[PDB]
Amino acid sequence: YELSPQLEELITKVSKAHQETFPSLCQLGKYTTNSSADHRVQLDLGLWDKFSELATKCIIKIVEFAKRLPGFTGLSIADQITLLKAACLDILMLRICTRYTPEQDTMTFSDGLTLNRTQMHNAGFGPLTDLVFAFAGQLLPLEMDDTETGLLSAICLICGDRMDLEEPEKVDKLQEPLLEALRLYARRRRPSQPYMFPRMLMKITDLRGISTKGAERAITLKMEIPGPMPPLIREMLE
Ligand SMILES: O=C(O)c1ccc2cc(-c3ccc(O)c([C@]45C[C@H]6C[C@H](C[C@H](C6)C4)C5)c3)ccc2c1
Repeated sequence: YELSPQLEELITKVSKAHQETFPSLCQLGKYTTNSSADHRVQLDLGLWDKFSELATKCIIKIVEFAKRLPGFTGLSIADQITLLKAACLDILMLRICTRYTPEQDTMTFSDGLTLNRTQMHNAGFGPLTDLVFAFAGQLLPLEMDDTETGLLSAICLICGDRMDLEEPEKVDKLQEPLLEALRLYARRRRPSQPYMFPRMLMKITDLRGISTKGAERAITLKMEIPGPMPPLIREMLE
């Protein structure tokens, strides 16, 4: 016993918020491009234009997802912004990792655009490509479903340990039921895999590491593009 209708409602609210701001790989009509498909180059300007537009669109969806999380809009507008700026890269990574097709070694974006590893390199990832693909491959054995990805994204976002929070205690209190919800959900879905909940939480460390490497890549990439990065990407990286 000790089940809670409030905790069940939180699981569904978070899963739906994620699913409604992020299509599943199976619901997308994949399409390709022949742009710099067979050889790595410093930067393909055509691919960067399409990729950075897809990144802007996903940052907007991440903000929509956040505003749907119970209690998020109850935090001060400064803390809402602080939390989004701090976790957006972590969430973009979790999201693109669910869009990895190992057989074809491709990533699929929300309009269905499917890029191979060389194309992901040429679109802007550059020296970060292989690490991102390695991260996606190591997330695959966890076999997380949409609810679990949604809950883990909400846990990364609602984090009281981010710098410059006005009400970190309030953020910590809001994160507590998200952790309870993920543990309850994960254990009930796969009771024969009790290590799944701590494996998901331990992934946050490598997710932060790959986000730090993302920020490092934005520095060098800036020197390669002809103009400034899209404004919402700049909001994320400041
Ligand atoms: O359509 C989608 O469903 C979708 C999902 C996940 C995404 C994830 C990224 C995404 C994920 C991790 C990243 O490190 C980045 C970058 C960080 C900085 C340095 C590079 C150029 C840009 C600045 C973007 C790489 C973008 C980009 C676009 C994405 C689009």
